[PDB]
Parts: sequence; C-alpha cells; structure tokens
Amino acid sequence: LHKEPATLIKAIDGDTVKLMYKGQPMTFRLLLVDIPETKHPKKGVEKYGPEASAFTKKMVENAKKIEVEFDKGQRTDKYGRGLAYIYADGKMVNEALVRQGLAKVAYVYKGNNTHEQLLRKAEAQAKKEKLNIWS
Repeated sequence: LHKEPATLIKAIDGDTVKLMYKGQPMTFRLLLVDIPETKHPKKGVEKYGPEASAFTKKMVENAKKIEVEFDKGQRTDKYGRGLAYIYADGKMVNEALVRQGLAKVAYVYKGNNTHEQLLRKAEAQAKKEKLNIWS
C-alpha cells in the first residue's frame, strides 16, 4: 500500500471527508469503520454520531499533513466515494476512531482488508475500556 498526499477541503461526517487528491476534489469514505451516522434519511442524529463527526473533524482540521492510502480491492463505492485509509500527521483516522470507541469495525468490502486485524485489535481494547459506544 502506498500513502499519497492530499489536502483537506472539508470534513463532512465522522466517516466521510472531502479532499483534494491529485488536483481534483473527491469525497472519501473511511475504510472498515461503521459510525453512529449523523447523515440519515430520517432519524434524530444517532447516538455518538455528533461526537464521531467532531472527532474526525478535529483530527483532519488540525493536521499539517493529510495522506490517503487506497487498499488492494475496489477503490470507489457505488456513490463514487474513494475507499481509503486516511492519515493525519502520520496517524490513521480510521484506527483512532475505533480505538476511541467512536466506531465499530465494519465488514470487509471487496478485498479491502489490509488493516483489518489492526483495527479489530483497536476495537477489542476500546470494548475492554468500555469506551463511548461500548459504555
């Protein structure tokens, strides 16, 4: 896997970020995480969704360096979002969210599983600490 530079344009949600990637604007879905979504057809703003969205926001807004890492499977979903691991100053946003108890590890989508064990590891620890969603 290779990291590539990107530039923040806008954080959208705990799990979606808009980035300037290779000269063009692109929406990215974070790989292997499932959030208590704030963007839902008809709900009330899911429990921990606001905190997850704020966490992602602060992490990418505060970073000096954003990098994108595509996995070896399919690179976009049916909505045209890039499927990737995102790093903020060398730290994986996907893993931080899970480690902090602000996301669960999702099912593997189309061969994209390189950091699955790493994330499952992080999720175990958050559950063990009864963090946030696991409280």
